[PDB]
Amino acid sequence: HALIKEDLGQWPVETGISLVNQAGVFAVQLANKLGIDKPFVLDAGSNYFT
Amino acid sequence: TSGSIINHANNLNKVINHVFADKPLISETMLKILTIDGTTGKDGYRNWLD
Amino acid sequence: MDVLSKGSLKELLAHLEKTPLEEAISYRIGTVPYQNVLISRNEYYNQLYPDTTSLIDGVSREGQRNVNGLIMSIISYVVSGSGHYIPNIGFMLLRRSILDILTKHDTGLVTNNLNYGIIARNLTVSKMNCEQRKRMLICFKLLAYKDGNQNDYEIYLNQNIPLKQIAPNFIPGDMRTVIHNQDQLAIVGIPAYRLTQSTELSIRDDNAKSYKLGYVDWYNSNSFLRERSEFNLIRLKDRDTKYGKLNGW
Amino acid sequence: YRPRRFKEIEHTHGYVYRELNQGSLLPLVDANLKESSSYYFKKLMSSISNV
Repeated sequence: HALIKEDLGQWPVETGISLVNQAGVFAVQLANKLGIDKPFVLDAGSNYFT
Repeated sequence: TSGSIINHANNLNKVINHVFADKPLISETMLKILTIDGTTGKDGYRNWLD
Repeated sequence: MDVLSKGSLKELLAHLEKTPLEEAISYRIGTVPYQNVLISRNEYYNQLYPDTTSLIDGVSREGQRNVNGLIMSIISYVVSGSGHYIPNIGFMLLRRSILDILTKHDTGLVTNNLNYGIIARNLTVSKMNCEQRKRMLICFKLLAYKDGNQNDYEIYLNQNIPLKQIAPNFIPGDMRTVIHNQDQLAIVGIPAYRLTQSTELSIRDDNAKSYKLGYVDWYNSNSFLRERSEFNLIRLKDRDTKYGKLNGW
Repeated sequence: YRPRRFKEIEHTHGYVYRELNQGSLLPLVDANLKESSSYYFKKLMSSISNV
């Protein structure tokens, strides 16, 4: 048996309060992890071999 | 097969110097043409190879 | 020369807005439009070179006084750079812009009975090139929308398959269509190929090369306008802007 | 001002990152007309008086 797992981390969620407000806080941290918070242009063209 | 046009032309000029080392005039003359051609950039390098 | 250098629909339509109708009239007598003549081309032949004169030329020609002649002289100006001789037109018409003549009801000209097939034969369409034919179809479309004969424009296009394929796509009343057009309508311009000073055989070809070589001289003259080097010296009205709009539209 | 000459590469393959949106200054000015006007009048007058 084998499987492929995508690990985006663990984010605690508190009940009794609005979920969307907590999502916004975690959204900026998620963008920081993926490196997409600041304006960027992808250069992966040279990442190849023959 | 692989690499960029700028990399393609620059390494070819180094090989020309190695192959025709007994005749240094060949490397100098080809570099003169590329210096004029290479100001435009990648388009000029394509013009040099043409 | 200036009209033949317009590449985009926006530039051509803007030029027709500024240019008064008097530039379409020639004031020179010219000769009869359709006539078989013997001309001198000494660079190629010693014998005189036969040719047939036509309305689409860089020289003045005699034109009929009616509204048909006035429309034809406008089209000949756009596609060839020179108009026709229509005597004694009122000063009111001569001061109006070419676009106003083709797309406004204020002028007293009546164009409702215009036949597009007859005009296309008189301004010989089998002799025009692709860019010249595209310019003619622009003039026909402007007349159709002002007159309401948009169906007559479509029937004419359906009778000629090649014209329908190359017909410019725009709405004469919406500016957004004009901006989106990617058609190229430049008869004269900077030539990628090598252009020499030799003469040409046909009257149309020799006259066109005169405009082509003249534009190159005009390109390098001080009258030419260089945007990349003198953009701050231009008046705000004539400066290139994205929000530039034709009157109305 | 003298025009700037970019290189021929920058004209053909030049790209910039600009926001190109202008937010209105009215919300601050309308709410505080006295404070905003006094700030700009003082700043301008500190320079015109030095002519």
